[PDB]
Amino acid sequence: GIRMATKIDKEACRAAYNLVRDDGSAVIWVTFKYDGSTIVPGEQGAEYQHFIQQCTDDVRLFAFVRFTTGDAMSKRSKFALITWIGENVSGLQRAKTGTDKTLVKEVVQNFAKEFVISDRKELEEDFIKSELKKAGGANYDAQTE
Repeated sequence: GIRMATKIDKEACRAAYNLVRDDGSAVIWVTFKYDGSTIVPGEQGAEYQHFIQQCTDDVRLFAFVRFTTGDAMSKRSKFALITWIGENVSGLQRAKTGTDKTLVKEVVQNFAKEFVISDRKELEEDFIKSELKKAGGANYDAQTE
């Protein structure tokens, strides 16, 4: 039947993870694809304009992106596990995604939070910055200097 005996290609996914993890890697975004019963590496890049193009219709995709946030007297950086699920994909597939987030999360343990997107307007990095600030944390105080 269908038993919970799924996997991840930790070494192939670690390869792209290792790059995106570095603040000096020109590659800032990677995608994680699926095969047989495992998560696998996908495309990679440095510019998010091409990310927009790559979001397809019914296929469910995941991404790992290095994202700079956290405001202090020193830089901070994060990673955002993104899940693409269009409105066309039936819930039976979303059920896999719902029990597969744990799998890719075992690779992507080096992260800050995850995000879920289904529309191009929802995919745009501009409001995602402030959304990641809200979901991140904030402060507004400036004295004792």
